[PDB]
Amino acid sequence: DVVGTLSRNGKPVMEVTSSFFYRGNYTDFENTFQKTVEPVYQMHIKTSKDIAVLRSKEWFQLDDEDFDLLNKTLTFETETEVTFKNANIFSSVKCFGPIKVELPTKETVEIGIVDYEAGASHGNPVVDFLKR
Amino acid sequence: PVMADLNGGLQFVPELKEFTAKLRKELVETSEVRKAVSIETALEHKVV
Amino acid sequence: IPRETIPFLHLRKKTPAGDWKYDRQLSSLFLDGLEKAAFNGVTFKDKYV
Amino acid sequence: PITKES
Repeated sequence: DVVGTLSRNGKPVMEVTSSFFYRGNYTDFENTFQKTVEPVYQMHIKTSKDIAVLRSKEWFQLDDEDFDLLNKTLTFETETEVTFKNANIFSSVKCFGPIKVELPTKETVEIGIVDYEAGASHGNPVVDFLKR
Repeated sequence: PVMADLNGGLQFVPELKEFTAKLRKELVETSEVRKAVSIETALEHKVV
Repeated sequence: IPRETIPFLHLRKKTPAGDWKYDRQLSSLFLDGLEKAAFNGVTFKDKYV
Repeated sequence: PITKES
């Protein structure tokens, strides 16, 4: 998967994307890496239990610890970079991006950051959590 | 007629309802959050 | 109202102990209501009973 | 301690 960016007057104009496939049998997982831009996940924080679960997760890192999450709508704008050990097991997993709160105006505003990092994993536990 | 208070000084704790109700809330809250955080750390382990 | 005296009509306040004892202040509120009522009358217009 | 009369 390749991504171009055409610029004029040192300003971005359009992105090209092209995907190529070398037909064959390949073992060189040490030269394999994959970056994906996840869909934006949304959560309505209703209960003080909901917020306890989020604080449980190392990767949930608010700018201000004491931020009142109750009855707020968080959005999670997340990219996940991965490297491969083999076909199944990832050699490393990174998942980061801003956590935003919805205001009365419907404007989303950064209040913190997702920051997950890991070695040998079988999966991305941040996306799994946000999906469910 | 005799009247026997066999009420273990419970008369003396004020707002006995609000207090009773707080004790139950805090127990249930503690239980619920632990059960949820338990289930989720289990699944995060399983995914990884 | 002579202090030391409980009026023949009064209001009561609930003590933390849980008994209903005479309350000089509330009783004043009520007895002044009665005095006002006796001289000027009370209206009950717009009251559904 | 709670069963005095304050």
